[PDB]
This record gives sequence, structure tokens and C-alpha cells, in this order.
Amino acid sequence: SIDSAVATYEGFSIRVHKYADGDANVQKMRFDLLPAYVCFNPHMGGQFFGNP
Amino acid sequence: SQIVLKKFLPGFMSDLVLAKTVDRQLLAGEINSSTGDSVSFKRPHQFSSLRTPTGDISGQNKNNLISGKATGRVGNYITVAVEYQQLEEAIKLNQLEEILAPVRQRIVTDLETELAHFMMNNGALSLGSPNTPITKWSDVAQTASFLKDLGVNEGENYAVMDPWSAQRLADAQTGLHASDQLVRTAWENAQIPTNFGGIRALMSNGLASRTQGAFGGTLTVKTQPTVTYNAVKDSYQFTVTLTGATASVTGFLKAGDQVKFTNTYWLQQQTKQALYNGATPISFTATVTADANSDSGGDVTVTLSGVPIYDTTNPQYNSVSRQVEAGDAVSVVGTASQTMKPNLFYNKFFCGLGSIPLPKLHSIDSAVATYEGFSIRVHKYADGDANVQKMRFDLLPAYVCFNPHMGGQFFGNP
Amino acid sequence: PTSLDVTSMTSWEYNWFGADVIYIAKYYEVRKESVDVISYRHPITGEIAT
Repeated sequence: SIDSAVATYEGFSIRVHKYADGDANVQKMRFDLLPAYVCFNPHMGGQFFGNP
Repeated sequence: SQIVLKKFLPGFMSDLVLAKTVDRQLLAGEINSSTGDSVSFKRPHQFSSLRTPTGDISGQNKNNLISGKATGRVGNYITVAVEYQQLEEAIKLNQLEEILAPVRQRIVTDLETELAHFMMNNGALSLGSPNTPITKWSDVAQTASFLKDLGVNEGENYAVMDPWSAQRLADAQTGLHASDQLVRTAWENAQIPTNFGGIRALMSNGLASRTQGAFGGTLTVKTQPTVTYNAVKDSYQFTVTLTGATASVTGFLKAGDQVKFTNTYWLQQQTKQALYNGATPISFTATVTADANSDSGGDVTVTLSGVPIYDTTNPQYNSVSRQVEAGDAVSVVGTASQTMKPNLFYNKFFCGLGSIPLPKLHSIDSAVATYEGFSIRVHKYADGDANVQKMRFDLLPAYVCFNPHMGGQFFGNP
Repeated sequence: PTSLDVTSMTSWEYNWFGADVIYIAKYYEVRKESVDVISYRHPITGEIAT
């Protein structure tokens, strides 16, 4: 019972919701995303600098 | 006292003539999402000539180029809302169509009433004494005569009168001497013809009323106002201060009061000559816009619509015989505090009227209703868990006054 | 380097392991253009030939 849609950008899906407050007579939108991160093995990467 | 029929009893209705007569053409679909909340139209130019007897005069005192504006804007919202316990409402009242009929009528009635207030607040010209009602043929003919005398041709004149006044004219018409068609129509249907005295006379019962507002004392202007065309080339309104009033009264001058300047006359706008009303010259008048009070010492500062331009550097824009200066004597038409329903007269190109389309409100059920060319947006929702449904109706209007000197009020004279 | 288009169609109730696909699109347009026609009119073997 709320207008919504899905958009795609560079392999990521964003959900758009449109809703309004009737008494105040205001129209508004929100864009949402939910990420998730995992670290498999710490011994396979790090920070590198120019050694002296 | 238990069973109820499915047909409602008939009710009362007003009439629409003002919206149909006012100019609904110039301002139509120009207040969009691009222009903003206001838009302006241009004003015509005027020129003046010089009188010399020689010819190699390529270097002399020449005219100037000044352009005016007429701005139109939007008004407030006309919102009517209802709430109900929807099951109790639907006990015997199906499809929620019963509310639809008497809400568009309310919307239109309020629109027309405030439009009438706008016109009587912005009109400048006045005729006759407010006390006397309309009884004879000259009382209607004088409006057309004045409008012709000023010099307006491009446009279409009109006049509006109440129901009781028309019967008085129909009764006068029944006493004619040779027009069988006219006497027959007046005797049977009591209907006056379309063109009455050179102007179109209309009958309307929905018409706003105004209270005069208490005033007392010989009023006069204390300070010379600025009525130069450079100052008043955008609004045709000006602020003036008056003395000789009552000690301290709130609401000394209401909205719509007409102030007459005794020693300054109108001008035929083209030939730039004064106006002669058979026995006396016609005096200049202005209309109060906002309520004005009085402080101690009888000093009243008021803002009036309609300007007595007497610029001396741009003589081509003069519209009065002489300049208003300090010590001039002024009057206010009417009695102390009586309330009356004025009768109107105006040209086509006097004021405009338009409507702003309203888009759908997000995630809310809505619909559109049409009524004499007006579109009303209806929204329905159920805010709160009180099991109370809510509906709202929306309409937004836009109004413009093209030239205050092309309309006003008129009464009868003894 | 390799750049691919996106329309968000994969990852949809499937166990995906093959990330070695690059999506390329062929695009078709129709245009209204100006062309010049030359009419050969050799009498031998038919005259009008545009």
C-alpha cells in the first residue's frame, strides 16, 4: 500500500519508496540499501608502502 | 420513523455570473512549475506632443520611454474536509456519493464570494449615493454613460444587480407605452432584456455585503503624497495620510470604503480634458484596501487603490486635472456604520481568474471532480487507528487586477 | 580493461560461481536521412533507372 520501485546502478540494487503525509500535505521519498562484509583470511592482504 | 427513503430532499443553491463574466482568457495556464508563484503582463504606452513654430529643431526636449507591469499571483487554499465513523456513515449511505454533491457547491460559492470581495476591494470608480437603492432606468444607464465617457472601447461592459432591484425595473418596464413585446415579457415573465441601457444587466442573489465603518469629523490631507508615474507604474496604489478624524477609534476605515477628493477631477484619458456630469464635474475617488485605525490627534494613514497621477516630468501619463496637495478637503461616501450589498459594474479587462492544477498525493487514494469548469482534487486516507476515515477537497485560485480605473461600485441617486 | 553492462539479472535464486561473463549490447536505431538519387536514362536496355 506504498508506491515503491527498484533501480540498478553498477551492480547494486537500490529500493525507492514514495509516501506522503496527508494532514500536512507533504510528499517525500526514501532510497535504501543494505550491505554486508566478510573477511575470509587475514593472511592474504594488507598495507604496502615504499620501503627505504 | 424507522424506514428511510434513498432520495435526499432538495436544498438551496446560489448562482454563478461573476466567474462567467470576468476575463478567464489572459491568465490561463501561465502559473506553471516554471514561472513560479506570480507572473506579470505589460502596460500600454502614451505620448505627448510639443508646439513650436520652427523646423530646424532637431535638438529639443523629447519624450521618455517608461514601461509598466500588472502582476497576478495565487491565493490561499480552499479546503473542505470531513471525518466520520465510516461504518456508521455507510449504515444507509452507499458509495459515499452523497457528500460529493454539496461540497463542490460550497467550494464554488466560497470562490465566488471571495472573488466578489476582491473586485469590490480593488475597484476604483463609484457612482451615486450608497443609501439610495436602484429604482429607475437612469440608475443603470449612468454606468454605461460613465464607462463610455472615460474612453474605454476595447473590451465588453457588464453590470450585476440583486433579485429585488430587478423586479423594480421589470415593474417600471410594464408601464411602457408602445413596445408590445417588452410589456408582454415584463408582465408575464418579469424578465428585463439582455441589453438594458447600453450595458448587459445581470441578476444574481449570491453577492457579498459590506459594513461602512464608523467615521466622524472633517477630514483633510496633511502631507503631499507622491503620485509620480515612476512610483505608481507597477501597482496603481498609494499611501496617504489624513487629519481631522475622531480621537481614537479602531477600524476608522473599513475595506471597500470610497474616499472622494473634492477639488480634483477625472480626465478623459485620451483627449486629456475634464469630465462634466451635466450639472457638476466628476470628482476623483479611491478605494480603501486594508482596515485603517486612528491614533491620538486624529491622524489616519491609509492605502488606497487608484492613483491621481499628476507627474510634471512625464505629462503624457496625467489622469487628473490638478495635483493633490496638503490642506485639500476629502469626504467618505455613505453614512456612519450602515451595512449594504453593493451592485457592481465593470469592463471585461478588469480582473482575471485562473486555477492551478493539483497533482496526485503520493500513496494516497484520490480522484478529480468537475463543476462549471473547476477541477477539485479529492483525497482519502485513514490517519490514526481511531477507525475514522478522512477526506479532503482541494482547489487553488489565481487573481489579477489589470486596471483599477475600469470598474467599481454603483448605486442609485435621488 | 574490460567493462560490462548491468541490468541486475543474476544472483537471483541460483548458486553462481562463474564471474567470467562480460555483457555487451548491440544497439539498433532508425534514422530519417537525406539521400541523393541519380537517374540513369540510357535508352538501350530500358530507360528509367533511379
